[PDB]
Amino acid sequence: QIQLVQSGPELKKPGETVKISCKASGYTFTNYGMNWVKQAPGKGLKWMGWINTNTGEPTYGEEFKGRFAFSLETSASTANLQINNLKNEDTATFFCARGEDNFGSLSDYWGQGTTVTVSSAKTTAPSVYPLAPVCGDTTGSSVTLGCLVKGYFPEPVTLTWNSGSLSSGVHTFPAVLQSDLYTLSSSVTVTSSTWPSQSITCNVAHPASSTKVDKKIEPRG
Amino acid sequence: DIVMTQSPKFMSTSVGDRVTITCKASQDVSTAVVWYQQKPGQSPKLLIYWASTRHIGVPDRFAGSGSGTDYTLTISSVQAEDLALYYCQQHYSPPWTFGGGTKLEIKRADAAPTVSIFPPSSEQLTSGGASVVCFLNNFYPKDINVKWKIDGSERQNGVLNSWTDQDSKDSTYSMSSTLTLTKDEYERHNSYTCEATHKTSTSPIVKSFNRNEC
Repeated sequence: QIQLVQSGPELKKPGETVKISCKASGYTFTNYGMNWVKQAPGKGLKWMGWINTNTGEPTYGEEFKGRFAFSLETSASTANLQINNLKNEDTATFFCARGEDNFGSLSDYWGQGTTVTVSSAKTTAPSVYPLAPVCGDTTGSSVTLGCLVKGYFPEPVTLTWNSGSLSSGVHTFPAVLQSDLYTLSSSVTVTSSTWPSQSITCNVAHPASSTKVDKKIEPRG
Repeated sequence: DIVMTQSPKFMSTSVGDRVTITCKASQDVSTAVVWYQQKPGQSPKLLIYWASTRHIGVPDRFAGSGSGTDYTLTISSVQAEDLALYYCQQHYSPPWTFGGGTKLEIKRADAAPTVSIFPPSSEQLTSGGASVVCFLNNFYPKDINVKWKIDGSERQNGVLNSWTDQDSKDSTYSMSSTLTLTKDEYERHNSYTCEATHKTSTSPIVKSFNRNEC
């Protein structure tokens, strides 16, 4: 029924501009205006303003009057956020939310979020390494094995074990940034009957750098 | 403006009991409080508005109450999948102000860590780098201290640790600790250890390696 689907996440060096789209589905655009909310990494949720999708008038929160500009491709049921002269402390996630009423006191139905990472760092493609055990039966007849996806910018990265056919007993850890780039890993635990016998592969796509890697975890023991 | 204040910020209850989050406003907000729930790694969902009116399809176990400046959200039969950040928000005058959130942790019973250490990948070594990886999976409580020791010495430089937020299926945690080294420092040494100290024991859970056949 109602889907607000947002653009994908961008990287932009300080000073640039970004236009984040919010494409609305399921309701009549015109009778429900749009709330733009900023959930900053640590800080929590903040109302950025509301746009009257009927007249087109925006309200900005005082914190947001200035570099921020709401607009709408009415015609296509899109609302957009534009942040000009990007400041480094604008990295965060922005949600368009539908406002139930006049002014948007209620956000029923929120979009997925578009995350911006303001950064002068250059995009780096990752290094994916098959981390196969020097055994030590990791729990009764279970072998744990892993994937270290090192040195990329920016995040996200999509790590699936064997096309996502392996879902049980995966742990993919959050990436961490060491100065300029990211390190991410994921363990998968299979039974001794499933490996080295069956082929476990760690498939890594870094779409910012157009990387898609498939590392077979070779037995190497 | 009206300033919404949430405290505590972290809360724990086991499966099946009640927990009650407190939220408070700076002036009479006249029962205009909304509660969103934001499941880890998802968008907020509207739970309750006008302090008690549950939205379309949020189960009766979630119940809002409150008056004047004091509001509170209660969940009964806490589900494992109820782990999330709860935000309260005033909706009486613009700007709409949100409280800072409160994290619900589900108070599981203790589980010992499945520790696993990993030699440098060979291809990594070709790149001139050596990273020893160590997984400590499905432990509970959150608190675990991991120390590396190379050839006996507490290695404390070059480590990146990462954590899983609590699982929505079995309420445990998981952590990585990656000790990255130079090929040459790796080949200058020989015993590499991931020692973990966690409530489940007296004795440090120890995993060590040096490549040997299985």
